Amino acid sequence: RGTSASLDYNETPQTILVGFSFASIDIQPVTDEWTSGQEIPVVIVDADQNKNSRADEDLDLNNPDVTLIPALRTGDPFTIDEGGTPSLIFTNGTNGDDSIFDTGAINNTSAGQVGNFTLNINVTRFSSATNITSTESIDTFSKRLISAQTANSSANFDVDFAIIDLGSATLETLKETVVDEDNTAVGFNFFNYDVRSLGADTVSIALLNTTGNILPWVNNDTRNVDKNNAILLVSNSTNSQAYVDLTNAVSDAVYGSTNTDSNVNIGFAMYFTGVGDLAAKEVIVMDFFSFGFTDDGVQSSERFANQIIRIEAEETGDNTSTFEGSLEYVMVNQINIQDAGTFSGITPIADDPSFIVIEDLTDEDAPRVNYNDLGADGVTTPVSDQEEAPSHSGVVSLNADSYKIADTVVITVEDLDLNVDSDLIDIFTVVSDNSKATDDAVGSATTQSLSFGELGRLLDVTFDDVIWSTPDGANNTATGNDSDTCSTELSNAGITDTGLGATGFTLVETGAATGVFVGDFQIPSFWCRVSDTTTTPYTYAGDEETTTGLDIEVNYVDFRDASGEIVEVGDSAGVRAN
Amino acid sequence: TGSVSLDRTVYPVPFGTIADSSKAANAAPNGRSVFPIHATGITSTIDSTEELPTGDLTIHVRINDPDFDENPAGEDAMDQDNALKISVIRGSDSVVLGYAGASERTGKIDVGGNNGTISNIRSFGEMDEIAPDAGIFELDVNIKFTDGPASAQCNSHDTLYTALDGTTGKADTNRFDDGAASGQEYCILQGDILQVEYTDPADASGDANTVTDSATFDLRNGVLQSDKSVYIIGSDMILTLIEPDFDLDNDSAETYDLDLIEWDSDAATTTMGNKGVTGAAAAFDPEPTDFRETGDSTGIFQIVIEIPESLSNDKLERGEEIILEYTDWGPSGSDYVGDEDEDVNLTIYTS
Amino acid sequence: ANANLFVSAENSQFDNYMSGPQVIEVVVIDSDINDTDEAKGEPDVTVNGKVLRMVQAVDGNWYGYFADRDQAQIADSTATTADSGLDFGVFCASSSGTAALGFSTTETDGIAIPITIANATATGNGTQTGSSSGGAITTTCAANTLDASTANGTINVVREAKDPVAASGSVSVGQIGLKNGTANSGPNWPFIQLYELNPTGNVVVQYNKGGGVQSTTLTFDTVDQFAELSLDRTVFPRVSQVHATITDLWLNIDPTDEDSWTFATNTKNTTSSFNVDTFYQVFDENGASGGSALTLRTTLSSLMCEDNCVLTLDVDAQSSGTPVVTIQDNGDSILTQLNASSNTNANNASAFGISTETAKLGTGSIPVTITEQGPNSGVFGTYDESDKSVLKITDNAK
Repeated sequence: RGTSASLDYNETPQTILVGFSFASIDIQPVTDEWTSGQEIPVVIVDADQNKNSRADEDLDLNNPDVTLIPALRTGDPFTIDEGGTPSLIFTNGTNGDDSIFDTGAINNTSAGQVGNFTLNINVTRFSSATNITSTESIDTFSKRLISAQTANSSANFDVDFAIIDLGSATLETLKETVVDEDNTAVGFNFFNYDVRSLGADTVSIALLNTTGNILPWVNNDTRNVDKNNAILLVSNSTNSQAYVDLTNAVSDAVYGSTNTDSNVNIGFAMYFTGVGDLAAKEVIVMDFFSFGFTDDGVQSSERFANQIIRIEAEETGDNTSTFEGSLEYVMVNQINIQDAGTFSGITPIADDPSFIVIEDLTDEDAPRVNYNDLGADGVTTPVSDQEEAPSHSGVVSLNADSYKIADTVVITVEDLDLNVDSDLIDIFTVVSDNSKATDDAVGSATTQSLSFGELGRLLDVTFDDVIWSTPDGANNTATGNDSDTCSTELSNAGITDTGLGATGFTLVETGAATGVFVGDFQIPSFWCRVSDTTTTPYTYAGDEETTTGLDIEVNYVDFRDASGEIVEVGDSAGVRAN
Repeated sequence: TGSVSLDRTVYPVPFGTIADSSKAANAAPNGRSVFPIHATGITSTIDSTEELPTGDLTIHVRINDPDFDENPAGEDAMDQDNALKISVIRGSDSVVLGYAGASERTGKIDVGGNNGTISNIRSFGEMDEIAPDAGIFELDVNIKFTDGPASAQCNSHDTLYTALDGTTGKADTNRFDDGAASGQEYCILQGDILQVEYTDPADASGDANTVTDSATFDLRNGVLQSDKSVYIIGSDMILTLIEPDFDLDNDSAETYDLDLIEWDSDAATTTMGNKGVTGAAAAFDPEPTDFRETGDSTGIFQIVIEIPESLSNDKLERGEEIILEYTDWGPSGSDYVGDEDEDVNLTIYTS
Repeated sequence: ANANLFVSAENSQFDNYMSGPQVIEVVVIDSDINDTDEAKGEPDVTVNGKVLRMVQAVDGNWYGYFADRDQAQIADSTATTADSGLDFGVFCASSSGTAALGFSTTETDGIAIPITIANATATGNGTQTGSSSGGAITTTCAANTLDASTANGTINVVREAKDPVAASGSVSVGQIGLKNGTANSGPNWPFIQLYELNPTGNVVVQYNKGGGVQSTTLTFDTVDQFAELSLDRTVFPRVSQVHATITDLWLNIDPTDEDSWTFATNTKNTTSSFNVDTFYQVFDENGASGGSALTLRTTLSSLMCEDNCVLTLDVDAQSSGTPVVTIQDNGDSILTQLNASSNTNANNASAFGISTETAKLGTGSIPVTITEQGPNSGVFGTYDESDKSVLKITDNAK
């Protein structure tokens, strides 16, 4: 900084001064509150990233010449620096016939995922006859392993493997992120890797457990001490950048070891195809994500979400040092929390990333994006912005106070937290499965029994404080006064609206990101009462009853109220006759 | 010159589950540190489903030192090694729970604030700026019921200890750097003192300084009340419980099991929860499913109950006497949660 | 310039932008040189100050075709079989113009001629397939290269070229000297002149005539800010046609023909080998074969695609068990029900595929086809001229 050069044409010299620029980052919320399923812009202004006045530049992770990238973090991800500065070596050779890279497969079986890692090395014609060794460094906030080498691109040169030693990290270090997935009420593990900088065709990644040294590595034949050394995560994938769901076998393998966790050392092994050359700098990213709750999930200490998010912002113009990005988050509800789809659905690395919120995030816990910066005074000083992510209290209403037979009844739910996507209309549907406690209710067939109630239930409709359900299953054999069962008793009256599931009732969001859901159906003349709700399937009465003179109610369960706690709300109305 | 401030001036005394004691099974606390549900719901001996889950105090510590705000628009941390000390003192004797300021380390509780090597002691870890431009730093630390000076009062606890070190063990040596005296146990009593001291490495004069805040542990007796005396059958009643014992965390709204309350009448005697007589839980239709705070720091819990028609296939009469009973394990009388009990009552009528 | 000079990229709607491997047609229409039996002088036409060589056609109009050098090379590398996908034919050096075409092309970065190489020498015979990275073209082409060619007309990016004026009396072929003037099946016409252009920079086309010059300026940049999809309605009843319209400047590769694109859109095909992909001219605008299906998924980054070259579809969004949308044959595609078992019906979108291309467009992997509404419009649709969409709502939809 401060030094210059001098260029001269036409006997008029001009200085070329070198200087640094102060950066500014600021999240810009479109309206007063950042709610679920809304994209808001993130803007960075740093002239130090505008390295070309005639081109528009992107902050790509994979490019070593982009020195800084914005990052957002929640909970405790397991990044590649979790045990301090790693150690990396590249190698040429071939997989052994007993190697997990040649025998394993991703089929959720110990036979496929769990093995040991053996290889034969031929680096005798390599420079100085040693495996390529690297100088390692780690970004403060973006967590990117940058390895410096001597650039080789010759037709002779080629590498096949990469072995990383993750510093001091052991299974104790890993187990504080990765969950059991068998002894947790709701738990999912995810692995995020980016090795685009290597220009490989196929990649395979395995986690290594051992009581010895990750480096130097030893095959099973020399060291006959451990039953297994490798756990397979990805096998011969064609994507250099992916965000994958780990199988149960991986979580079963991590907790399966009989040895105490402190003695076992952990590390990464990789297999490549088509890496013909190495540049002076290459980047590697590898993380573990975890999502879920434990026990009831009612207490805050019992809910967890571990993830890191990187923003690859884009230059607005050619010579505008302004870089533009967006964030969006999905607030978890009782339905999507049970599905691994919602957690694997987010995009962790992008110009427009998304991240999961397990509860209300305000004050010190508000999501914040950090940007490490080189200032005009020459010292490295980060800049950051945060924005709160509140939860909303839901209301449910019924359009009229009194209904008559065959009147349209319209149900609306005003919960902003139920909007999970800003581009698409959000829809919730009724469950038809006689083997689950969430039958003829709006929710999910997947369910669990917890303190607050049933986890797969979001909305249902009742006559006289009893679930309005169709007489189907195994417990519908009661005939009542006569010898006709309640199901055929309804059919003789021409009624097809036997319950809420049979009207085709669905909750449909009015707009793409309105946060208001509407459904409708028509009141029937007759209905079949549920005798006992404590059995699955329900036990139905033997005689149909008129709906006239009975109250109608709708019940909504908010998984997240204004404080992030479970509460149930409702509305009522009266069915009349003339 | 820095300042340090604690979350609250007064704190509830924390408790534990039956899994903490090695004592033989019993239908009563029997001098253990547990908070059982009402007796009418207890099945033979006390088992995991018949007491409130483990009650661990969570406190928040804030240090207001602008000198650690190097970055005026960016995150910072209090990086000064072991600059914060958290200790529990009872008269002369003291116990130091841990340090903050340095990278987090597995360690043990210190007895008497006396131990030669500071590396042996638990470190809570580096604190974090509440906002990029705030200049204020916060720590969250969890205090269990076993953390304090050794005393004779707690010999009744056949305590199994949570191993702070890497090892798995239930001995006092695993959690404390010094073993307890024979016939004594480590515990918190009513009237104990919680202090935090901050060692500001640069004060207004440019030298070291020590600033401190203090708080007390205490137990109070509960007040149980309703919106009105007389209710029509099938109407909704608002039920309110004032137990300051239960505001363990200020930041969150705490949830407590509804089985704590007793319903006894001519119709039936029941706990109004999942442990009541068959079909009693559905007969009340609670909203929400159980007690809940009316804000982050109120110590006031509310529940909405529907007056039943028929509790146990027996229908209620007009003017019937109804008694609501709550057993406050940990009254003003008790020294620890367990020990003595006090019963608080409410009477309500059908019209 | 709208008096005598016409350039394809001149569109007010898209603000004169051009992007990707697309070819640009320059046409001169003037009454001074419109005769075809007299040897009038070639009109003087330049792009960024470099000469564009113009061939006369039977309509008395002068034609020339150009493209960016690196984009032609990168796109040509995808065309693994000849005259299919984005084939520019064979890449020759600037010096090769005299020996191959019969006239000088020295103020160009390179030329693309529609032949095939029989004798794949290192020097004297050009490059068939192009470079995935691009760069300078150095391989030359000679007269003996043309005669040895075993398949003429291998260019697939220009398919609708007017006939070169014939050799009568003083007049040569195309009035400038083409060695073989059979259009779209011969070795010389059409041909693309390659120019090195500046991304985010202007491109200027000029015509110099007596009494003043006509100019047209174009921008060479990514065009995802002009791309969008529109549906015909908001709410769809049970056996409706789903009429989807795509407008994208990038998708109009051919300036003279109707461009056809085919997509693998099934986002829930989870087979490890499967990927969402894009294919070029798997069909015609009249629903014929029109060539093989060649992968473009890993090359779209290098062809200036910014999130705007990919179509994906989810038939059952809420996973209710009843699929809302299915696919059907129409007049601009050849779709076949590969699972013809009685156990399935026409509501199974995963039971349709393309018969000739089953590796990547087989059973599952819902193939979707779009066709250009006009030779040089940039507006695509799933409807055909009988109003039969590819996408239809299922009969049992909820």
